[PDB]
Amino acid sequence: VYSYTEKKRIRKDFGKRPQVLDVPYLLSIQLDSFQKFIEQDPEGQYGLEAAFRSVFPIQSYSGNSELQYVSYRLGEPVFDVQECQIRGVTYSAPLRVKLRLVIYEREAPEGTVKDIKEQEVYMGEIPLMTDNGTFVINGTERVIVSQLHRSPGVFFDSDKGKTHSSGKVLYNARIIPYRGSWLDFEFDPKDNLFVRIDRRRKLPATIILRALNYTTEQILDLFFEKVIFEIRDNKLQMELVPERLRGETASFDIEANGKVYVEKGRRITARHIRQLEKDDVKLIEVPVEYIAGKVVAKDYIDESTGELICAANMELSLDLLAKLSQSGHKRIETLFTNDLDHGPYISETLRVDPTNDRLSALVEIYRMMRPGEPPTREAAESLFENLFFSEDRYDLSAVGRMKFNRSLLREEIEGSGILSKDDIIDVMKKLIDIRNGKGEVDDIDHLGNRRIRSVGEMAENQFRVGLVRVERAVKERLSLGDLDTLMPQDMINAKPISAAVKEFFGSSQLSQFMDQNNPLSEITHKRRISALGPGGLTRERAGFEVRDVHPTHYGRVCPIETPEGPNIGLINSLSVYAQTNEYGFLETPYRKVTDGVVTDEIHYLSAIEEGNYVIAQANSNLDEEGHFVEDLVTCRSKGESSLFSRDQVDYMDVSTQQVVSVGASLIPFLEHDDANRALMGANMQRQAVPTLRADKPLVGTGMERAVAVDSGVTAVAKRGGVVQYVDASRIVIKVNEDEMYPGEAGIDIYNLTKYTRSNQNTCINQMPCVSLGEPVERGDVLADGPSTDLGELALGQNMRVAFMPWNGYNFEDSILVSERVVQEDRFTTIHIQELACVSRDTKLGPEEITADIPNVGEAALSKLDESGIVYIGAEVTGGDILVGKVTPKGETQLTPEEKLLRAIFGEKASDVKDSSLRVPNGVSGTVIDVQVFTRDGVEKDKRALEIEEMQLKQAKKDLSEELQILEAGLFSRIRAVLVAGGVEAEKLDKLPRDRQLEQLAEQYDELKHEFEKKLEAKRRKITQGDDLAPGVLKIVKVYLAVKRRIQPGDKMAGRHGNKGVISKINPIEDMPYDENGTPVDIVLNPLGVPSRMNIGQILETHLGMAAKGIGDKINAMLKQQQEVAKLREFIQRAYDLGADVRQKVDLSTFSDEEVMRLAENLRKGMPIATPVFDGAKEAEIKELLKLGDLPTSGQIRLYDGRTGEQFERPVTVGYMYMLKLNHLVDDKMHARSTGSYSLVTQQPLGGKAQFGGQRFGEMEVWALEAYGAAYTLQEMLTVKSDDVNGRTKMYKNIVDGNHQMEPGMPESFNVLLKEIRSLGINIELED
Amino acid sequence: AVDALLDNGRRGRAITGSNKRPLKSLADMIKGKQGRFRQNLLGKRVDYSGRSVITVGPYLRLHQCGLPKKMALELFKPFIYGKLELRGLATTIKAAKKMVEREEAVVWDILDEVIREHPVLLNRAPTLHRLGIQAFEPVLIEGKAIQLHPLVCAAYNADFDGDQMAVHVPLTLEAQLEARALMMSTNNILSPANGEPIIVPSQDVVLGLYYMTRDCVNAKGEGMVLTGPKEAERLYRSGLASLHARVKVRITEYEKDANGELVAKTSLKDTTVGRAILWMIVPKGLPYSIVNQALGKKAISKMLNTCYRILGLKPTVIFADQIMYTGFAYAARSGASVGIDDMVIPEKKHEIISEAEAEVAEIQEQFQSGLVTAGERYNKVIDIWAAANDRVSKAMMDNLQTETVINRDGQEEKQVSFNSIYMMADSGARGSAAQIRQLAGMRGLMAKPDGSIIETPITANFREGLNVLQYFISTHGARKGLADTALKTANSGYLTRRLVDVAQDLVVTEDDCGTHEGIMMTPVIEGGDVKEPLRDRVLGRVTAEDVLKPGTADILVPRNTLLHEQWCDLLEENSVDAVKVRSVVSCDTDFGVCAHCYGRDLARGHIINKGEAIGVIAAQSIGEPGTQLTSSIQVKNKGSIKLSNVKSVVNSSGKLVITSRNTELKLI
Amino acid sequence: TRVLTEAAVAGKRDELRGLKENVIVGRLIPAGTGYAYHQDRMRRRAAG
Repeated sequence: VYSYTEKKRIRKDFGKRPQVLDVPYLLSIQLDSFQKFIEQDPEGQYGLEAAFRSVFPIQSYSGNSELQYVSYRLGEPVFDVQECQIRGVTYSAPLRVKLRLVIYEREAPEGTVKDIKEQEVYMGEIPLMTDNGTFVINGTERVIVSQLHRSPGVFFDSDKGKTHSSGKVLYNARIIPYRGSWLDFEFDPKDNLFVRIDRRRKLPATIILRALNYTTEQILDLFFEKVIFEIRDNKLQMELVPERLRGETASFDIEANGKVYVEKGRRITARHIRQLEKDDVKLIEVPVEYIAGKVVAKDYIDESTGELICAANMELSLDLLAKLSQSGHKRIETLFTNDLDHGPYISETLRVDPTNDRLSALVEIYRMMRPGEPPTREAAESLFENLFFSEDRYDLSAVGRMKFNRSLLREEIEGSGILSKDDIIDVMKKLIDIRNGKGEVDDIDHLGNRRIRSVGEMAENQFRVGLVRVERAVKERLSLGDLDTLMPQDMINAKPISAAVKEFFGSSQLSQFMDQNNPLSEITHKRRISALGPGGLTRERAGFEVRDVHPTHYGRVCPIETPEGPNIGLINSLSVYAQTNEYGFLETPYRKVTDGVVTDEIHYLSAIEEGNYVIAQANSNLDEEGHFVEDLVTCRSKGESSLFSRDQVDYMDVSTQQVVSVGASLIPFLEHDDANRALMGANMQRQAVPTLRADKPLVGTGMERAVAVDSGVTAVAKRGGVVQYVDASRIVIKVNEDEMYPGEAGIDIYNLTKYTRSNQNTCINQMPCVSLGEPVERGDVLADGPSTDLGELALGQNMRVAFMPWNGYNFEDSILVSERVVQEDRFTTIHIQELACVSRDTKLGPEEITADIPNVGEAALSKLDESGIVYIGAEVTGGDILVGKVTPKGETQLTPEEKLLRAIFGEKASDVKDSSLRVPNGVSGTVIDVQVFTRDGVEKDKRALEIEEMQLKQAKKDLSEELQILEAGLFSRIRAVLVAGGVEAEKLDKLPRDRQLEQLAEQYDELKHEFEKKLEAKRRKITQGDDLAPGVLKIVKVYLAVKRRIQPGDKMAGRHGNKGVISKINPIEDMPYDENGTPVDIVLNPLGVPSRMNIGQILETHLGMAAKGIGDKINAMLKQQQEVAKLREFIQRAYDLGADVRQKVDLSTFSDEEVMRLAENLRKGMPIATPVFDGAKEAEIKELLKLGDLPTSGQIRLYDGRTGEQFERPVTVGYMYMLKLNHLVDDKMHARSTGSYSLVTQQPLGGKAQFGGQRFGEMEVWALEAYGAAYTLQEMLTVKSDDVNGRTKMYKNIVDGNHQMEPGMPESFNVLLKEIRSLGINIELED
Repeated sequence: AVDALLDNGRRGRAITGSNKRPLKSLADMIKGKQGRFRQNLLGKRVDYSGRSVITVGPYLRLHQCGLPKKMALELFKPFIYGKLELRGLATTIKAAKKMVEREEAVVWDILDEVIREHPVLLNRAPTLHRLGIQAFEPVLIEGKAIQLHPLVCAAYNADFDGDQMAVHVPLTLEAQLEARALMMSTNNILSPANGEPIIVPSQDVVLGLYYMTRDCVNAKGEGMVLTGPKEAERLYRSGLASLHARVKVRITEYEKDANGELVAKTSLKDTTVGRAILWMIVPKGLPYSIVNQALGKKAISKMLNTCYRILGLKPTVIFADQIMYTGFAYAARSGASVGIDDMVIPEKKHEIISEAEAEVAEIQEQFQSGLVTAGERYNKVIDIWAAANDRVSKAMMDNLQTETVINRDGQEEKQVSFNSIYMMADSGARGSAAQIRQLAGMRGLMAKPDGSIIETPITANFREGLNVLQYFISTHGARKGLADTALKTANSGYLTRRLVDVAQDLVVTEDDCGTHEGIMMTPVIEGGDVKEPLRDRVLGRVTAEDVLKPGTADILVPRNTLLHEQWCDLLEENSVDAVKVRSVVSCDTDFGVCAHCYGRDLARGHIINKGEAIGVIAAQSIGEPGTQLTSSIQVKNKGSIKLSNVKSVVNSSGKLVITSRNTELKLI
Repeated sequence: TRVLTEAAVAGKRDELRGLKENVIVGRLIPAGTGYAYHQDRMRRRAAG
C-alpha cells in the first residue's frame, strides 16, 4: 500500500465509503476515442479502418483502375515533445497508407494484369495525440473540446400550444441523419401530413408518392383499411369492427342480441368496446343515416343500369347509395378514416399536389427548389435515386438503424445505411399515431437523441472533408489516364490533407491554445463538453433553453465549471468517472446490486438505459456488505429521487465522485457551501496563478494527487530504480534490471522544461523533487511543475486568516494582507515574454541584424556584440535595443549634397538605416535566452556558431550516459572472460580496455557508433531546423523575464468562492496577535458569510487550523528531540482520527525512519483526503482541534494589532487556502494619455494593447450630453484631440499656461462645405 | 469626375488604373459612423487622463481621490514646464525634460504646484449613467492604483472586480470649477431620479455603528453618568467601560428653531456609551433623538437625509465624512464577527421534515388510493412543504431572536440575539430573512429548467448537505441570473440610444409661461392600499391653480408655488387627495418648458434653469433602470364600502347586487 | 447621403440652434455655460 512517495507523505484518508470504483484513464475520451480512430483492425473498427473501407474499393467510370484498400502505417514522431514545443513543428506521424492499385481488362470478365500494390505511400501527416491528451502542433499544446449534437436516428418533439397560439397543440417529428440528409415532418391539428426536405418549404406527403406514381387507391389502402359494408334485402347492416370504433360518438343504437351495449347518447370509450367483445356479437343494425357519408374505394357506378356519374373516392348519400341499394349490391369496399384518433390526413394531402402524374409532380418539387428556372424530368429522376439510395451520399451506421429501430420499438440495432421504405413509412404512420393520442413525443434533453462526437470521431469527419477534396484529383486521373500512368502520389496529394486534419487540429472553433497556468485547467480543457459544435448549437438563437440543465444528466455531467458571460451552459465540463461509448454516447459506472448484495460487477449506461432502470443513491447508510442498514434507500426510476426499497434496487450509485468533476472535487465540503460561490469557485480555479512556492492544500480531497500526477506538468517514470544523475535540467535514472529492458539495457533520461514561456506568458519549470541517492517506484514521480508540489495540486498558499471588519480595509471585497507575503515573495509570478525579430532580405536591401548602428555612440553596441545581438544575462526596460535590424531607406531620403558622397564613400552606407527591434515604452525585461533562427543554407557568424556549438555539447553530455553504463557492465564481464583465457585480473586493471571477446568488443563499438550518429542527428536539428517562414528565414526571438509581485490592488481569492482585492497591505506590525503572539496573515470580511453563504469555507478553516494544530504539537516536541515513539503516539491518534471508519494506519513497514521523517513533514501541516457529501463532521473536527492546542469553537482571543485590547467575543480564526486569479495590476493599468496615435490617421492604437488611454465609448457620450456643460465635451472631442492643428495650437499654448481659445470647425468640416460647394449648394455664413 | 470624388456616385464605383480598386470616396469621408469619425466610435482617445485599476483607501476625505506618482508625472508635464519657465526655476524646457529624465526632486515640488488644488474628474467605461461621472481632489499616493472614497463606489456601481477608471483632467479654468461645482461628489448627494441621498452607508460602516448604538443585557458600567461625550471617548477607547452600558448623559442638544440659530436645550438620556460617542459625530443642529436608535441601513439612510432638509448640506457632508471614519473605526472595535455556535439547527427542523416525510408518504398513498390526482397532489406537495418550511421558519427565526440570554440583575435575561448573522438581519445590511432561510434552513421550492415549479423543495440545507440532483434544480436558478445580466446591459445602451434620438434638443427656455393648465396627480389606489401615493408624484412640482381644501373656497396652496419638502408634508396633512399640478406637456412655452411646469427635482432641489437641457437628462434617467427591467373579495382591514359608479339594487332577503362591470369598491 | 438630399435641396437654414449641432462645430451651445454666451451671440445675429 505504501509507496516510496507514501513513505514521504501519505494522504490521510478520511475513508467513509469503501473503495470500489478505481480511477481509470480519465482521458480515454481523448486517447481511446482516438484509439477507435487510429488502430489496426481487420474487424472494421469505426474509425480509419471503417472509413477507408466505406469508400475503397474506389472504382470510376470507363477507366477501371480501381484503387482499393489494404491497411495503413505511421511514420516516426518527427521530434520529441520538447522540440515540437521549442521549435513549434506539428507533433505528427506521416500517414503511410497501404493501397492496392489494380488495372482490369476491357471486354473480358475483368482480369487483373498489374496488381501494383504501393504500400505505405504518402497521404499527408496526421497530428498524433501525446499520451496525456494534448496536441503539440505549433509551439505550445492546444486542445479541442469534444462536442454534443443531436444523435443519428429518429426523434419526436411536440411544440404544445406553440404551433397555433389558439389552442391547437401539435406533435411533429424529424428523422435525424448521420451522413446524409434530414427528413422534416410537418404535423398539425389542421389534419395534414406534410413532408419537407431538411429545412425546406411545405410539401404534401403525396408530392413524391405521385412522384413514383401511386394513384389515390394505391395510397389509401396501404395507410387506411377497408370496412366491408353489407346491404342485403334492402337494409343497412354493419359488420362491427370495435377497434375501428376508437374515438367515435355513439349517435345511433349499437345493439347486439337486442341487448344495447353501446347506447345512443354516451359515446364509445373503451369498456363498451369490450362489452361487444364480452359475448363476441359483431352485427349491428345501423340506420340508413350512419352509412350515408362515407367514401367508396373501388369504382362503384351503376353496374345494374349502365351510367358513369361519379369517379372513385366519392361520397355516398340518400341519392347515390339509394341507387347502389335498389340496383342490388351487397359487398361495397369503402375506406376508413375518423375524427378523434385516426384522422383523414393523407386524404387531406392528396389534392395538395394538384397532379395525377410523376412528370408535373417533379416539376412541382423542382418549383419548390428554386423559382424562375426550368424543371427537366430527366434531371429530377436521376437526382432522387442517387440521394437517399446512393450509398456515398446517405448513411446511418450502427447508430442510424439502431436508435432508428429502438424508437420504433423494433429489435435490430443493425441494418443498412441507405434508407429502407418499409421502415420509413412505418414512421409516417406512427407519425399520425402520435398526432392522435396513441403514441407520444420525446424530449431533446434525453441523451438518446444526443451524440457526442469525440475529438477523434469529429476528426474522421473533418478528415473526410480532406479525402473527397483530393478525391476529385483521383477519379479524374482515372478518367484522364489510360492504363498505367496514374500511380499513388500522382493522384493523391499532401496539401489537401494538411488543409483538412490540421484544419481540425489547429483551426477548429473548439480547437484553441490550452490555458496553461493551472494543470487542472489543462485537464478540464481536455475533458470537456461543448454544446456549441459542428452541426450543433449556437447562442444568438437560444435565449436560455440550451443553457438550463436537465436531471437525466445526473451522474455524467457537471454544470459547476463554466464561465460567466454568454458562455454559461455552453462550455460545460464533464464528470471524472465517465467513459467513452462507441456510438458517441457515454457509459457510466453503476454497481450491480444482485437483489441484496452490491456486487462489484460494474455495468455501463447512458441516459437511454438510465431511463429504464432504477438506481440506488450512494449517500445512503449501508451496513458492512452492502445490505442497507435501513429498510430504505432513495433510488431513482428515471431520475426520480424518491422513497424506494432495499430490494427494488437494480443498480446503486458507485462512488462519491461518479458525478463530481475534478474542479468541484478540489473544493471540499460541498454538501455545505452555497452553489453560487461554487460556480464562481470552480470558475476561478481555471485561473490559479503559477506562483514560485506552490504550497499544497492543508485540507484536500485526494484529487490533488489526481491532477498534479495526471497532468503533463510532471515527469513520471515508466520504470523504477536508483536515481543516477539528478540535476536540475536532467533526471538520469539507473533503472532496476527486473524492469530494465533486456534489449540494449536502458536508463531513463528526462530533460525538464527550464523557466520557459507558457501560453499565458507565465514561467513554467519542472522542478526536481527527487534528490540524488534514492530509487523510485514504477509509475511514480520524479518532477513537479508550477501550481504543483511533490505530486500534489498546489494552486496557491494557505496561512493564518482572521475574520473581522478592520477599519474599512475589508470594504465590500477588500482583503487585508500582511506585508510578510511581499517581504518573502513566496507569492511572486514570473512573466517571460517572447519578442520575435523580423528581418531577412527585402528586395531593396538584404537585411542583416544591424552589426552596426549609425549616428549614435558605441553604447548601443557595448551591450550587443559584433553581431548586434544582446548578450545573454542583461536586463532591459523603457526603450532599450534588444537586437538590431537593418532596413532599406531610399533615394528619396537622400539630398544632392549626399549624392556626391555616395559616389565617393559607397552604396551601402546611407542606403540602409537602423530600424532595429525596439522595446516600447512601459516594458521591462531580463534577457535569459536569445533564440536566433538561421536561414536554412546561409547561417550567421561566430555568435550563432557559439550557440549551435552550445547545444552541440548539450547533446554530447547526454549522449554519454547511454554509453557509460554498458561499458561498465561489459567491462566487469571482460574482467572475467580473459581470466579463462589466461588469468589477467590485476593485469587488466593495469592494461587498456581493448584487451565473447569478439562479441563484446563489438557491442562497445555499436554504442559508440550510436553515440556519434546521434550527435550528428541532434546537430542536424540544431543547424538546419531554424527555417521558419518563407522569405523571413531569420527570426530572432528574445525572452524577457519580469517578476510581478503582490501589491495594493491585486485580486486575491479562495477556492471556496470568496473573492477579494487588497486595499492596503499593512506591515506585520498591525497584526492582531493571540495569547501567544502569532501575527495573523490575512484579514477577511465576516459580513459576507451569511449572505454569500460560504459555510464549508469556514469549516475547512478549522480543520486547516487542526492540520496545523497537530503540527504545533509535533514541532515543539520535535525541537526538544524526543523519541520516535512519543510523536508516534500523536500520529496514531492522528491516524485513527477518532473512532469512526478508517485511514489505513502505519506500522506495516518500519515506522522509525518513515514517520519520524513523516514528522519532519507534518510539523508544518497535514494533507487530508476528504469526501464531499459526508465529510468531516463537527465532533470530528473538534476531536482534532482538541488533539492539538485548540478550543472547541476555534474562536481564539486576539488583541488589536494597533492597540492591544482584545476583540470582544473572540474572533473566529484559522488557516484558509488561497487562490489568486491571474488578474494583475500590470495587465490593466494603461497609464498612457498620449504617446502616439496611428500613422495614416488619428486612429487609436489597440484597445487592450499598449499605449492605452480611455477608449471613448458612446455610452460615455450620452452621459456627457446629460451634464449641462457642453464646453468640456465640446473641446474634448473637437478642439481637443480632434483638431490635428488645434491641439498643437493648444500644446504651444498651455506650455505657457493660459486657457483662452476660439470656436472649432474641425477643418474636415470645412471640406464638407467644400464638397457641396463643388455640387452647387454653396453654404455660407452671412453676417 | 464629380461622382468619382463623392461616392463614385451611385453608378457603380469604377475601378482605378488597371487595378481591383474603386476610385477614392470622400463619402467614405462624410458617412462612416455617426456621420464623421471624431463623433464616431473610436474618435480621439483622451489625453491628460489615465485608465488605471482601482483600490479602496478607507482614509480618503469625501472630497478627494488618490492618484499614483508615476501617473502624475506623465500626465502633467506640460503644466510642469509651463510652471518651470513662467517662474523660471529650470534652465530650458529641454533641460526641464532632462530633470524629469533624472527624476530630480525639484520638479516633483513643481508637481505639487500643479496638483494640490487642481481637481480632477473621474469616469469608468461600463458607466451608462451621469452619476458615474464625478470629481474629487487629487492626493499624491505612491503606487499604481487610483484610490477612492469607499462609499462612492456604489454610485458608479463599481465593486472590486476589475473597474479600470479613466480619470480625466480639467485643463481649462471653466472645467476645473465645473468639477468642483456640479460634478463635485459632495454636491450630487441626491439622485436626479428621486430626492433621496444617492449614497446609503454600505454595510461594514453600519455594523460598526450597529455595534455603536447597541443594547446588550450584560453591560459594564450599566448605570453611571457623564456630562460629556468626550470623556465617553475616554471610557471605551481606553477600555474601562463597554460601548453598550446604559449611561445617563446630559446631551445639551441644539435645534435651529430660530431664524438660523441653534436653540440651547438641555436634556439627559438613558443612552448607551456608543451613542454618546455618536454625538461627538452628530453636529449640534441635528438632535439626539434620531441618533438614539439602533441604526440600520435604512435608518442611517433617512438619517443623513434629515440632516440635509433641516440643518443643511455642509453639516451633512462633513458629517457623513465623520461617519465613514468612525463607521469603519468601531467596525474594528467591534470584535464579534462570525460564529459557528450561532448557526444551530433546531431539532424542530428535523422533526417537521419527519412529518414532511410521513405526510406526503400518506398523500402518495392517497394516490395509490385515487383520492387526490397527480396534479392535485402536485400542488398538494407544494402545499404542505410550504407550511412545513414556514413552521421551521417559525423556529429558526425565534431561535435567532431571543436565544442570547446573559445574566443581569437575576440569573438570566434576554436581549436581541448577539448572533452576528442576526446583526446583519437587524441592521439589514446584507443579511435578509430569505438568505438566512437559505443557509440555516430549507431553501424552499425552486424553478425548473422549464420556468415552472418543481413540487419538491431542496430537502435539507446548504449549510449541511444535499446532493447533485438537488443541485441541478438550483443550477437552473443560478445560471438564470447570469444570462440576465449578460443581455440586459447591451440593450440598455441601445434603448437610451433611441431615447436620446428623441429628446436631445429639448431645453428649458422660460420660467413662467402664462397658463393655469396642468394635469391631475392621483394616488393609484389599486388592488389593496395605494401602489403609488399622491406626495411622491407631486414632489418637485407646482400646483396648477389655487387649490382648495375639502373646505370649499379655502385655498391651501396658491397657483404658482413650488412644492418642496415642507409643502409636500403640507399636502399630506390636509385631507386633499387629488391635486391638479402643472404638467410639462401642458406647458404654454413652445420649443421648451417653463421652470414651473418642470419644477426643481434633480441632483439639485432648486428651480430648473434656462439653459438646462432637460431633453438629454430625461433620456438617460428613464434608460438608467433599463439594465434592471426584466374566489371572493375579503379585505383584512377595517373600513366601509363606498360603492362608486354603479346601480346596486336590493332583492329578496334584503341583500344587494351589482348590475354593471364598472365597479370600484372603496374602503372609506 | 439621405440627409445630403434631405436638406441640401431645401437649403434649410438651421442657425445652429441645437446641442448636437453645436458640438460637431465645437462651439458653446446656447444653453448652460454657453447660455449668456450665445445670449450675446443671438441678439448679435439678425439683430442689433
